[PDB]
Amino acid sequence: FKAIVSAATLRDALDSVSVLVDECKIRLNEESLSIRAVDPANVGMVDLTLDAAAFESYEAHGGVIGVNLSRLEEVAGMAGDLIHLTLDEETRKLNIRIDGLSYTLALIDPDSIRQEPDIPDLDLAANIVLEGTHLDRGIKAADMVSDHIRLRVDGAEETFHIEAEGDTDDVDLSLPPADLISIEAGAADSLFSLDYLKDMNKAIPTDAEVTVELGEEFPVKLHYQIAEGMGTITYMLAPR
Amino acid sequence: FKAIVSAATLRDALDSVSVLVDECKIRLNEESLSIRAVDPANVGMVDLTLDAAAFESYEAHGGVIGVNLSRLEEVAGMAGAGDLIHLTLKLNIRIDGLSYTLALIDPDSIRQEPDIPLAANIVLEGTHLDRGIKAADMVSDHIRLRVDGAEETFHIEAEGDTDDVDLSLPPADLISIEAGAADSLFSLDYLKDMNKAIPTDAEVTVELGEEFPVKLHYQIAEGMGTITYMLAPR
Amino acid sequence: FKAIVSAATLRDALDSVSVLVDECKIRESLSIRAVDPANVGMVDLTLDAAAFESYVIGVNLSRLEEVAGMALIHLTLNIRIDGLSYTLDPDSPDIPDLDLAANIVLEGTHLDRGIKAADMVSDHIRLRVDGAEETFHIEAEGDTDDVDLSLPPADLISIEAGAADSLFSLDYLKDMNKAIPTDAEVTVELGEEFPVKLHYQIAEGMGTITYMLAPR
Ligand code: NA
Ligand code: NA
Ligand code: NA
Ligand code: NA
Ligand code: NA
Ligand code: NA
Ligand code: NA
Ligand code: NA
Ligand code: NA
Repeated sequence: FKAIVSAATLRDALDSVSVLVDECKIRLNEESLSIRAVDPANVGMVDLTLDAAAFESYEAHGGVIGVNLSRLEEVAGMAGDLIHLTLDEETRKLNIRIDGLSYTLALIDPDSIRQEPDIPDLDLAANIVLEGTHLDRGIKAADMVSDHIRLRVDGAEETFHIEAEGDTDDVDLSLPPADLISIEAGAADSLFSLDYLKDMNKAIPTDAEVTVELGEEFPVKLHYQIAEGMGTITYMLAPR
Repeated sequence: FKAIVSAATLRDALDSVSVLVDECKIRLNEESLSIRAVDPANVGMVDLTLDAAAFESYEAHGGVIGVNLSRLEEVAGMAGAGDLIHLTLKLNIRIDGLSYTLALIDPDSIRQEPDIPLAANIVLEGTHLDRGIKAADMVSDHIRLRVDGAEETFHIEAEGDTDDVDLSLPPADLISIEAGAADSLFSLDYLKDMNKAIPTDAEVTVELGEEFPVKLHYQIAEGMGTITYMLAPR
Repeated sequence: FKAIVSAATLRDALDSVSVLVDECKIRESLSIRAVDPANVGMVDLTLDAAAFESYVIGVNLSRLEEVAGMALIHLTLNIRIDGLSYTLDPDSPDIPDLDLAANIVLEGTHLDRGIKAADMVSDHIRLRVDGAEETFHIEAEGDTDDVDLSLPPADLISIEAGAADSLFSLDYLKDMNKAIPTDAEVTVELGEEFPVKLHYQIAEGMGTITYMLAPR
């Protein structure tokens, strides 16, 4: 495995996974690098695919490696620098080089890291595409009154609602179609742990458009792209 | 009660009160919105007047409501300073597509509102009160405000154990002064926190005496609100 | 005494010493020399008259800093910065001359960078020269991971590449580095299990600071 990737690219990519886990398996496939992981509680799941085209250079033959993702993140943080990634299959180390700086990261046996989850294909009733700013905002407001967040469609009005109910205060971010990028307004109303949804949203880069798949008392999925399109990230969040 | 007001106004308005108390009565008046409070130690008092002309729209009709200030503040915090906040009487607060329902409080459940009841008068640029307060704090938790009449000169000063400090503001560094005898000692932390609430460029009027409370006055909302603080002497 | 000094020049001055001790002795020029409670780190600051617009006491150093942050500072302890008047016993080290085998001149950024990377893996930092390749390394070794900022000639200001490889407390090197201005050129003298010295200038080359740090 050997690759050369832009600093912002890799940091956006590892940021998504690091929201849920501190160690992960990276699949080093011939035409993309991917990571999929579930958290310990089985409440959140992430699926990253970063196409070969996102790299300035990418060469991989199908291996899998196990990494301390918090260390590897800290390292990628030292970098518009390029980050050079080279695996030593012999010593089981990943060399990361950024200019003259060379960091040798000892791999972890993948068999020792949480089994990769299957993110189930769902046919949830509603689909909402919107600017990430709205999800930031609604999550900030909700956090004021509760640690639970409700995502709800008004199917008639084609309006997406991010809301929460506290002991006496309530909040409601109402997003009719003029504040959306698109909506299929099927029946949808689910409640989630706010903190998970907020950490997730925090990894989404600030100008990204987010796709939300939402039903009634089911998990929510969120999809977005990074690397000008050549990477895609999907989160899935179980309802509470 | 129905009012629409700019974010930066309401924030400036609530900040002055928040400095001193966590809840307050807001008197909803026909021509103006007003709050007055005193802290629990009964040492600092604030009096805010928010006139109609500060609200884009403002209709009120004599009521009064009790409010948890921290929360209403955090809510207003959510707007673009440019954004309008819609207030409608629980109090409903809407900002762009965001609506918040804030449960009032029994006004009778709150500390009685004070009324704010001097030889020198000093108008200066808030920036000198910042500096003066910051310097003084390095050396002490008591801060002395003193006029040197002859010299028509305002001093913000403090005496260490080891060290002292003195910010001397003669006429050139003042907006104007009526330099009556005045020399009075205060809790620096009360003055500092009050100061913290004053906007960066506001002009501040200080009334000062000899062993007497100090008052500070300044304007918000480009002129349509007025805030008075009074702080008891030591 | 009486002086009139640039705020930014006097802050960079006092910073280099403040980093090592909370209190100190001030003495053609101004100077301070102190070594830290553990006798491990030392500083020798020298400010030339020309660093001063106009130009032995024993100062409380963290307070002088706090006052200088209110800012030309007039020094007459009595301090004045515009309208601001602040009123604030020396009996209350030998930096050896070494001919350390190596001498490296480099941009400050590099040393920042090497220390930040080393810190992710250890609280010990290694400074090493590769004589052959005239390449300065800043490196660390962890429980399982390693880092090496390798700085060949192309990435240096100068190098006299003697044999040298010494190990140090990263926290003290990191504190020292804190006070060094962001675009300073730093000269390092280095040998084989010996103290390191760092030299840099302030006040436009009007001021010179030396640090020395004992090895581990
Ligand atoms: Na669907
Ligand atoms: Na919360
Ligand atoms: Na919480
Ligand atoms: Na008067
Ligand atoms: Na103080
Ligand atoms: Na204090
Ligand atoms: Na030498
Ligand atoms: Na460390
Ligand atoms: Na450490």
